[PDB]
Parts: sequence; C-alpha cells; structure tokens
Amino acid sequence: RKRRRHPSG
Amino acid sequence: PLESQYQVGPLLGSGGFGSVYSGIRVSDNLPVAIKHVEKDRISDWGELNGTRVPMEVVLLKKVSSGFSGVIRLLDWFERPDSFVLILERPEPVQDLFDFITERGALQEELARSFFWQVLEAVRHCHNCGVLHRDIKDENILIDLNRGELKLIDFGSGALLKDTVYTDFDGTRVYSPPEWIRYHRYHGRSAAVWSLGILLYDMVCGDIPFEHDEEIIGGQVFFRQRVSSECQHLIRWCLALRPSDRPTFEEIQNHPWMQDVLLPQETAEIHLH
Ligand SMILES: O=C(O)c1c[nH]c2ccc(Br)cc12
Repeated sequence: RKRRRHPSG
Repeated sequence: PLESQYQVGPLLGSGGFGSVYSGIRVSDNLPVAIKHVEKDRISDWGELNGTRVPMEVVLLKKVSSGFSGVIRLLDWFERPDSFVLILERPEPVQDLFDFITERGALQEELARSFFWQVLEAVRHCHNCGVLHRDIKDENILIDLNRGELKLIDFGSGALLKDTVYTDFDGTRVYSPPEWIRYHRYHGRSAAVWSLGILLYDMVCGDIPFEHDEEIIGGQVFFRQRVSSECQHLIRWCLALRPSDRPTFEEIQNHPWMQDVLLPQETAEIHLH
C-alpha cells in the first residue's frame, strides 16, 4: 500500500 | 556576517518550509541546519523591538527558551529576498516519516515513548503561546543516539489563541473534520486530532485517512494488530466533535500511556 509524504505551506 | 560564521554543506531538503542545508558553526564545529525562506512566500509576519520578521521566527524564539523537544533557533539573518534561520542539528538524525517507512508499524512500547515526547513538546509550545498547526511524522526528528524527538518546521504555526481559527496551511490529511467541513477549528482540539493521526501512523505504519470523506466519516479501521487500550486512545483523539476529544492531561493520564521509557532507554532498546 502506497505510503507517501503530503505537502504543507 | 552569515557566510563567515557557518560552513555550508549539502542540501538536506526543500519544500513548503523552504530550502534547508546541513551546516557547521565555524567557531565551535556545532552541527547546524541552515534554512532559507523566500520573503515572497511568507504569509504571516510578526515583530520581535518591532523588527518585522517572519512569524516562524517569532514562534521559534518563544519556544527556544531552554532545553526541550523543540528544534532550537540559534540565530537568524535578513537578506534582500529571504530570511536565513540557523537551527541546531541533531546528529545522527532521521525524521519520523522515514523511520516509520523503514521500520513499518512500531512496537507499542516505542510508539508510547515517541508519542509521550511529542506530547511533552506540544505542551511546551502551548505553554509558550505557540500553536504548531503541522504536527506530523515528517516534522519530527529523531536523535538516534539520545532517543530524543524534536519538533521542526513552525512555518505553518500561529500564536496560540482561544478564539476560532479560520485560516490553515498545515497538512490536510492531519487536519480535523471541522476544518474540512467548516474551515473553522480551535487550536488545542485541532492539535489533539493531528496527534491521533500521528499515533495511528506510529502503531499501524501509515496514517488512517487520505481523503476528505474519510477524515469526516468518523470510522477508524485498524490495519495492524493494536492493543485495545491504544485503539481507545486513538479513537478518542479522533472524536468527530472537537469537544469530545481529550485534553493533553487526559491523553497523558490514559492507561496506554503509563510506564513510558526514558529517552536513553528508548535509544538503547530500539535505536542503537
Ligand atoms: O531536512 C529537512 O527537510 C528539514 C526541514 N526542517 C529542518 C530543521 C532542522 C533539520 Br536538522 C532539518 C530540517
């Protein structure tokens, strides 16, 4: 299952 | 001058937080991180002497009093089109996102230690009048030798207040359902929601929700074996109604949180 970072700012 | 005080090394990363380089303070070889923020991207501004600085600088100064689980701002500079922030750099270090990717779901004893230290760090921020607004594994550094966690990237933060927030630039998949639904939230209860997301992340190996419909739906499916006590704490932090969420005191008094490891024990048992 694809784990990913998520952007902020 | 900035160029003579610090030896600049490789880029560590870049993103919404700006560009961050490894560095060394020339005067004593202290490892530092050198963070560059473009002025044109700074939404919220503050004053110190009334010098107009990014809010991030104001928040870092408010929390950088003493020793804590928060990244320490050592110095800062203004340039024509940017600010430069000097942060203390742990070594060796790994951020908690990469740690969980490589390790998978964390044993509950290790999640308890990590989660406890994050709670203590967030309490420290709130005690200092600072709301981080972007608590997530990516914004937590692990000092692998000391077993200490450090909160980073205050660039989405705000002065803590008791009235409603109607702006938000943190990470959407850690944001609470009242933000998704109404573009309104209060600081402490929204922080507790993101902490519930973080704790699920630690004990299951990834966050529970990716889509708005999951955030607001109010169902927490556990994809890993997780103790009944931990599941209860997670589901309590992820209460749909903000007033149904625990306070920081209730989190730290929860049965799942008792008998936490010391930082050095955590390093010796789980990190070295
Ligand atoms: O590497 C990165 O992306 C970082 C972003 N903010 C930071 C603060 C201190 C340190 Br060390 C590293 C970073």
